Amino acid sequence: MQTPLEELYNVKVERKVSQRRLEELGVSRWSVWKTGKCKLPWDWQVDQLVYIEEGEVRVVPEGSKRFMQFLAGDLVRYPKWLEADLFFNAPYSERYCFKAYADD
Amino acid sequence: YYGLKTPPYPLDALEPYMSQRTLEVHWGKHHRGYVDNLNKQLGKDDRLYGYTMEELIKATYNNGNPLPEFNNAAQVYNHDFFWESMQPGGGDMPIKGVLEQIEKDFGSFTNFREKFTNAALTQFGSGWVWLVLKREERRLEVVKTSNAINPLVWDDIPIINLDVWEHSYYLDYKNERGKYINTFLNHLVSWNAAMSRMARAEAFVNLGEPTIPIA
Amino acid sequence: GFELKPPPYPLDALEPHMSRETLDYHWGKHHKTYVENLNKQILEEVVLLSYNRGNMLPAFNNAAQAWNHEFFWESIQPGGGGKPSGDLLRLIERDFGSFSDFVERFKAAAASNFGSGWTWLAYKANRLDVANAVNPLPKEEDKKLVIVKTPNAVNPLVWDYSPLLTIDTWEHAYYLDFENRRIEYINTFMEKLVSWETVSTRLESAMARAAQREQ
Amino acid sequence: TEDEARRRNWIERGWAPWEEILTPEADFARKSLNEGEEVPLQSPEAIEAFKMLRPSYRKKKIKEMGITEDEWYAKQFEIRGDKPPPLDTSWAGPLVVRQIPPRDWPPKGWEVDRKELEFIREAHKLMAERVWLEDLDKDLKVGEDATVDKMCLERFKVFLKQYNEWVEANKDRLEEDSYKYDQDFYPGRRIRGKDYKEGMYELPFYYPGMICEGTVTTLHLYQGAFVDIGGVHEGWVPIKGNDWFWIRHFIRVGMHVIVEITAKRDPYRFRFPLELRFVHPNIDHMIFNKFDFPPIFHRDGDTNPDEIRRDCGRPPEPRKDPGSKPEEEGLLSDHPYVDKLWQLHVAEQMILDDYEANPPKVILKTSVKELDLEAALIERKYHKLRRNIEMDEYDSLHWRRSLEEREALLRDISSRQALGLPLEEPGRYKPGSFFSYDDA
Amino acid sequence: YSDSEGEMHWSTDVSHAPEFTYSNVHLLPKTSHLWILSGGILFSIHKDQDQMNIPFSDLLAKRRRNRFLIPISVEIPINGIFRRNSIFAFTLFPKDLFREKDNIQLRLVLNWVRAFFVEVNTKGLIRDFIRIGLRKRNNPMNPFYHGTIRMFSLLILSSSNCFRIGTIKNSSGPLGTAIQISNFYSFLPLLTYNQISVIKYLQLDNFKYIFQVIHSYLIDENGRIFNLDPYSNLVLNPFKLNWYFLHQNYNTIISLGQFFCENVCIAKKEPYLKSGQVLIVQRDSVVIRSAKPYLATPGAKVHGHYREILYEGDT
Ligand SMILES: [Fe+3]
Ligand SMILES: [Fe+3]
Repeated sequence: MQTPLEELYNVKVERKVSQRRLEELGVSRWSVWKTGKCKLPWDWQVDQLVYIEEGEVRVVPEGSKRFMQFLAGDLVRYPKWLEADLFFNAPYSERYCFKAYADD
Repeated sequence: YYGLKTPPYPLDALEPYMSQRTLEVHWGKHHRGYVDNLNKQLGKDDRLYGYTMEELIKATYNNGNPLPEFNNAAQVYNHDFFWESMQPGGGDMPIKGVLEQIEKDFGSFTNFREKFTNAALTQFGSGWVWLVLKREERRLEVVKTSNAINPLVWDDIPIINLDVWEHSYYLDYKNERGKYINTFLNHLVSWNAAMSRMARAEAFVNLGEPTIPIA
Repeated sequence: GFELKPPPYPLDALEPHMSRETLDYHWGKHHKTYVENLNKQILEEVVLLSYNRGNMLPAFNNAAQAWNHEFFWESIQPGGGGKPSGDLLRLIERDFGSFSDFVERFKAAAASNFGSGWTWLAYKANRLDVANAVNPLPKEEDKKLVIVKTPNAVNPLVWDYSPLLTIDTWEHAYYLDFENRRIEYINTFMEKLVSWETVSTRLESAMARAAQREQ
Repeated sequence: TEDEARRRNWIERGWAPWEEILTPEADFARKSLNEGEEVPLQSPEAIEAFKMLRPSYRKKKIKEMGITEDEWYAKQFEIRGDKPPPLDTSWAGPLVVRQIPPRDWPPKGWEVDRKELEFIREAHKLMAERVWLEDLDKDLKVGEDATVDKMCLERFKVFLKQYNEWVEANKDRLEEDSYKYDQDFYPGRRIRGKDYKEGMYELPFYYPGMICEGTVTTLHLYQGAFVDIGGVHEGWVPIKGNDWFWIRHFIRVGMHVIVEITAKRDPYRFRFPLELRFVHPNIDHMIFNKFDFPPIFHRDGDTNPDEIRRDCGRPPEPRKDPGSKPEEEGLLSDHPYVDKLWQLHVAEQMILDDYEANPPKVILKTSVKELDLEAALIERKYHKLRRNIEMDEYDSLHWRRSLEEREALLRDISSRQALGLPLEEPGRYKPGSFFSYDDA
Repeated sequence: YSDSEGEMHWSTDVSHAPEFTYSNVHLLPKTSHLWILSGGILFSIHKDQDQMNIPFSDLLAKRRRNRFLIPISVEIPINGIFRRNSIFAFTLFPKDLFREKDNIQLRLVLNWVRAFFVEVNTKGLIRDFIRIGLRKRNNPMNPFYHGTIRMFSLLILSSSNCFRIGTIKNSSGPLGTAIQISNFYSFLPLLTYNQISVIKYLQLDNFKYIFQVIHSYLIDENGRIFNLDPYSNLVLNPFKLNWYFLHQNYNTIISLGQFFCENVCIAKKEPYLKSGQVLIVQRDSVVIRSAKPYLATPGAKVHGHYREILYEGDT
C-alpha cells in the first residue's frame, strides 16, 4: 500500500544518531549482539531499543511482501507485540536494550 | 496545541467542600503542567498534531501499549471533564432523562450511589471513577481506571468524572477519601452537566426504542 | 500478626526536611492502615505468596505496602545525605560511571515515575524459575546495581531482586511539604535524608545472599 | 406471539414493510386468491381489481376522477401506512463559530514556512476560551461595525495563502491519482473531468467540528445520505437498513441541510473520506443501525491482512489462545547463524583432509572464499575446535538476549497487572467456541 | 426452488412467528409475494459495505532444537519416518555450552520425526550427513533476493445485480467551527435538539435559550463578537471572506426502498420498470437491486427466516 511499513507498525527510527543522544541513553553499557548471513524470526514481547554499529538488517513483518531496512548508525525501537523476520546478508553488529512499561 | 481552559466557576466557588487553595494547585499547577507538557510534544510531531483530542487519546493509547504522549493527552481531557462535572450548589439527585436512565440501568439512584462509592473507595493508587455510557450495550455503567486511563480508549462516552488522585483531596481530607467521595456526591456533582453530555451522547447511541409498524 | 514498628528516629527529627505533620499522616495513618488491614486478611514470604506470579491476591497490596514503608523509614536518617563509601561506592562507580552520574539517573527515574509508585536502587542477583536459565560461566559483572521504578505497591522482591534504597513517590509522602513540587522533594531526599550507612548495610546482606546461593 | 416476532424481525433481521408497487395482474392475483380457487369474486376489492385488468377501464376511471394519466402513474408510487411524527428541531442557543485553520495542515510531504505555520497554529489555542450566552450582547458588533475589514482574521488568512499555494501545485496530480486508482465515479470519490469546477474545496480545507450548509444529492439504502458541502468530495451521513423506513419521509434529495463534520479520513483507504451528521434537521432519535467501522477499499497492493487492518482502526485477525504463559517458557539460545558456521566448519575440515591425502537429499554449496583456511591449517598441524568455540560464543550472545527480554518481561508483567493494562495484544487470542543419552 | 442466490424478503401477509419454535418455516395467512434479492472471509478486515477491487568425528555433528546431524551404525526405517520409541542407532555431539528444552529426547532410541540426507560440497569434495529432526520465535521470500460486501452471512453486490434506471452569492460550504457554549456544558456543542431529546436533557436554566430559527455569531481572533444583522441568517464565507445569506433560516416520485414489479409504469413517456428494490435515489436516476417475486397462496409454507440467504436451487 501507500503507507510505509514503519508508519504502519510503529517502528520508531532515529537514523544518524548524534553521539550526545547515545550517551544520554547510555548505549556504551548496552549488551552486544552480532550475526552473519542468516534469518531470525522473532515476536517481540517487550519493546527493544537497538543501535546498529555495523552492517544492515531487512525486517519483514509477518505476512508482508515489503521490508524495512536499517543501516549502521540507526537507532531502532522495535515495538511490543511485533512479529517479523530479520534478514542479514553480511556481518552485523548491534547494541540492544529491552524496555518494560515506563522505563525509557 | 491546546489552551488551559478555566473551570466554569471561580476558584473559590466550591468552598467549603473544595477549598480555593486546592483549586489553585490542582488547576493552576497540575492541569497547567499537563497542558504545557502536551504542547511541547505536539510541536515536534506533525502527525499527532492534527488529531482531534478524542482521536489523539485513542491513537496514543496504542491498543494497550501507550505512546509517550498518552499520559499528558489523557490527563488534560480528564481534568477538563472533571471541572465541568462539578458546580456550585451541586449534589442531591438528577432529574428527567438522567434519573430515568440511572433507574433503568441500576434499579434506583441508591444502587448507583453505592456502586459509584465502592468503585471510588476500591481504586488503589491514582486513578479516576467514571459514569459511562456503553456504546455497544446502550446503557450506563460505573467504571474505575488507573492513572490517566479514560473510557475513550474503549469507545465509551464519559458522563460524570471523579478524580481520586491524592492531589485532588489530600489538602482538604488527607487520608479520608471516603469523606471526599461523600462530599462530591452530596454537594459538588453536576447533574446538569450530565444532562447535556447524555444529549450529546444520544447522537451516537440512541437509548430509545424504535417505532415498529403493526403492518 | 504483624506489628507497626515506629521509625528509628523521633517523629520530629526529620524537620525541616520532612515535617511532623507528614510523619503523623504517612506513618500514623497510611502505614498504620496497611498493617491493620493486613492482619484482618491473615512479611517477605507473605509478599511473594500474595503476588502469585503476577495474579495478585487480595493481601498483596496491604502486605507489599507495609513492607515498602518499613523499608522506606529505614532508608532515611536525621543527618543523611552526603556520599557513600566502601564497596557500595565501588559498585556505584562500576555500574554508573561515578556517584554524580548515579545521582542524576536516580533523581530522573524518581521524577518520571508517573502516578503512585516507588523508585529503587537494587542489587540484581536474581534467579529464574524457567528452564535453561543458568549461566554456565558467570562473569561476576552480572550481579550489578540497577535503578528500577515500580507502580503502586510493587517492589523488586517479586522479581527476586535485593532492594537497597527506595523513595516513596506516592503523593501523600510529600504533598503536605512540597505540594506538586516533586522535584524539590526528590532533591531534598538525596541531599539531606538518605542514609548511606543503611544502604551499605543492606548491600552486605545482599552480597552474602548471593554468596550463599553460589555455594 | 405475533408481536414480539415482528419486533424481533425489525430489530435483529432488519425487516420493514416496504411498499410493493404491483401491476394490475399482480394486484388482481393477491386479491382474488384470498377468496378461493374457482369461485365468484365477492369482495369489492377483488371485483374492482378484476375491472382494472383492462387498461381501457382504467382510463375511463381516471377521467372520471379528473386527473391525468401521469398523475395516476405517480399516485401508485406513494408511501402507504401511517406517517412518523413531524420533526421539531430546536436550536440549542445561537450558532457561534470561529474561523480556525484545520489542525492537520499542511498535508504530509508538503513543505511550508514553519514560521508562518506557527503563526497559524496560535489560533488552535482559542478553543479553550469560554463563551457564555449571557455575554454575547455587551459589545456586539452589527451593521457597519461588522464588515469583514473590521475583523481580526490574520491567522486564518495566512492559512488561506498557504492553502491556495498548495492547491495550484497539487490540483493536477490529485486528479491524475483519482483516475489511476478509482475506475468509476461514486459519491465520496473525487469529482473529476467535466464535473470538476475551479473553487471546489480540497480535503485539507475541512476538519472535524466545522459546520457546513449543503444539499442532499444521493440516498443509499445501505450506506446513507450524501451531501454536497462545496468540496471535491461529497460528505456522508451513515444511515442504513430499517432506519430509512421512517427517515425517508424527512431526508429528501435536493433539500438544504446543516451538517457537522465528525471525521475526515484518507480517500485512498476509506470509501467516504468526509463523515457528517445532520444538525438541521435533527434525526438522532431515528437512527438505530450503526456502522461498526467505516467502510474501506481492498485494493491491488493490499496483500497482507495485518497491514490492511493497521491502515484503518480494525482489530487483528483472532487466533486460538495457546494456553501457555510466555513468561514461563524456556529461554532460547540457538543462534540462527550457528547453522551457517557449521557448514563452514565442515567445508574447512574436508578441505584440510584433501590437503593431507593429496598434497530426500539437500545439497549445500559452500564457497572457498568464505573460509579461513590459514587458521584452520595451523590448528590442523597443531593437533573441541575453534569453530565449535565460535558456535558457543554466538550461542552465549543469543542466550543473553533471551535472558534480558525475559527479565524485562517479568517487570513489564508486574507493572501492567498493577495498572490494569493488557498482557496480550487486544483482539488477538480469542477464547474457545469463537471458532538417557545426557546422563550416559 | 430459488432461481438465483440471494436473501429472502417479505413485506406483509407472512407470519413473523415460525410455525414451530425450532423450525424456520413461516405460514401465509393471506396471499403474498416473496422476494429474492439478488446477490453474489477474514471477518477482521472484510466488513459491511467494503469495496473489493481484488478477488478473495563428533566435532562434525550438531545438536539443535528438535534436530541433530550425524556424519555406531545408523538404522533408518524404510519410509524414513520415525514413531515414538523407535531405535535409530545401536558421544555423538560436541556438547554445546547451552541446550534448549526440546520436545525430542534421546535414550539409542528416539522419543518425544523425519530423516533425510544433508550433503556439504566445496571444490569437488563431498561429505554426507544424516539430519533427524522433529509463537513466531519457535519457527524452525528473502528481501535481499469488483463487488461491494453486504454483511449482516455475506453477499456481494455488483453490476451483475444492480443497475441504473435513467453580500455575495450563497454557495454550499463550511460556515466555520462551532465553539463550546459554556451554558450547555458540552465540549462539542449540542447545536440542536430533536423532539425527544429536548424533553429528556434540557436543563431548566436553558429554556430561555431554545430558538426556533438559527442565529449566527462570529468570534474573531481578538475575541470580538460580530453579527452584521441579528434578525436574519447571515454567515461568513471562509474562503472568500464575505457575508452571505443562508438558504432557509432553518425554522420525487420514486421512494427509497420500494419494490417494483416487472412491468410497472412510472410515466407514459417512459420505459417500463424492472423488478427489484430501489437501492439508490438521485436527482434524475434510480439504481435498482434486482429481485424476483414469487406468488404464494394462503396455507403455503416459507422455508427460511427473514433475510435468510438462499442459494440457487434451494427450496
Ligand atoms: Fe487531577
Ligand atoms: Fe507512602
